[PDB]
Amino acid sequence: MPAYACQRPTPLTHHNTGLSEALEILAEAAGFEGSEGRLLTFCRAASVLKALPSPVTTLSQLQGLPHFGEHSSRVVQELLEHGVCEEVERVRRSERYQTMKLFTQIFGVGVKTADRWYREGLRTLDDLREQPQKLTQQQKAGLQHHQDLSTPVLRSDVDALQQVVEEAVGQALPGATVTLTGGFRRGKLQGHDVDFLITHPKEGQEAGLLPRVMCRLQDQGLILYHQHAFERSFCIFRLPQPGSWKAVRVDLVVAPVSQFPFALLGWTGSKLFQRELRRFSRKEKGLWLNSHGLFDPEQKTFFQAASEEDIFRHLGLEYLPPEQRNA
DNA sequence: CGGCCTACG
DNA sequence: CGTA
DNA sequence: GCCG
Ligand SMILES: Nc1nc2c([nH]c(=O)n2[C@H]2C[C@H](O)[C@@H](COP(=O)(O)OP(=O)(O)OP(=O)(O)O)O2)c(=O)[nH]1
Ligand SMILES: [Ca+2]
Ligand SMILES: [Ca+2]
Ligand code: NA
Repeated sequence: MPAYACQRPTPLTHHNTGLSEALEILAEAAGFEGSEGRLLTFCRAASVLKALPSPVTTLSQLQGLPHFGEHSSRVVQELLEHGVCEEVERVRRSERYQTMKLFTQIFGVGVKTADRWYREGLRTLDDLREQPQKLTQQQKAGLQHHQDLSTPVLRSDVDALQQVVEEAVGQALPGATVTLTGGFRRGKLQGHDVDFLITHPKEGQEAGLLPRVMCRLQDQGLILYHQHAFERSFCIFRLPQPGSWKAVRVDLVVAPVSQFPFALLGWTGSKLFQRELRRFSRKEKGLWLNSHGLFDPEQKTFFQAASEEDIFRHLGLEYLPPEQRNA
């Protein structure tokens, strides 16, 4: 078992679902307290279990697995012996956890805002609605649409949506393409939102594209909310339903074709996978990775990549298809 | 112990 | 601060 | 919280 999640295949479904879910609760709670370090360890431990070829049945099977120390091992031990971990259950029922989860789920609210609201004594969505003067325009949209945004987006909804985005994109710039990224590209059948990556095969033609796309989507009556030169837009879209519609979060991002492999890799995730890949790159290879490129700070040069395969090769890693990046 | 991904709106 |  |  290698130490970085980007060094091992992690499938979407696996053999340790209950154990991973418990560790991820502890990870999430650590994030609500501002401990990114402990959030990372619990996420990494969870991800290790996702990568195993069969169920963990005995405590001895954790010996020598990376990211399992005294704490994560005790969590697994208790689950194996009793079916339940007292620490996890205490977190699940804490007012702090439940409220921070509720608030951070709102589009436009992060941990810092949620925590301040918690310290002010606020606990429910109706508490936030009663004092609407304190909300940003983003948070008001987030609150208004919260019920719809809490319903999973189905993979079966995505194709019709991609088609409407493609029509707007084709008008904005003939020849521009739309690629489905995020969890759906990793094989998920649901998601909290839809992620699209837009480019054009002629380098430079994509400049100024996103505003043109957004204007056209807005003219079609499809945009319930968006922030408005730019290259990422975090929107709420109107998605057709039988006799009606629902609000759906959609991310649109533009990249030049030179950067497309880096953008595709970054936006395809998973979030832990990409953090681990970037850490691997810097710490093991001395190269700086982001969604735009891969930089050698000794030579002061960018790696040219024509594919995700190129990027894995330049980092000395075995290629993983998107379906095995579910860290 | 230091480090924990790296960007854009 | 929010967002990915 | 864990790794190196
Ligand atoms: N490097 C980096 N990438 C991120 C972060 N947050 C984040 O979502 N991403 C990337 C990895 C994700 O898989 C991708 C899309 O984000 P997402 O929140 O829509 O996640 P998803 O599609 O996997 O999940 P979901 O919609 O099924 O819930 O963007 C971050 O903080 N850093
Ligand atoms: Ca998504
Ligand atoms: Ca997204
Ligand atoms: Na939020």
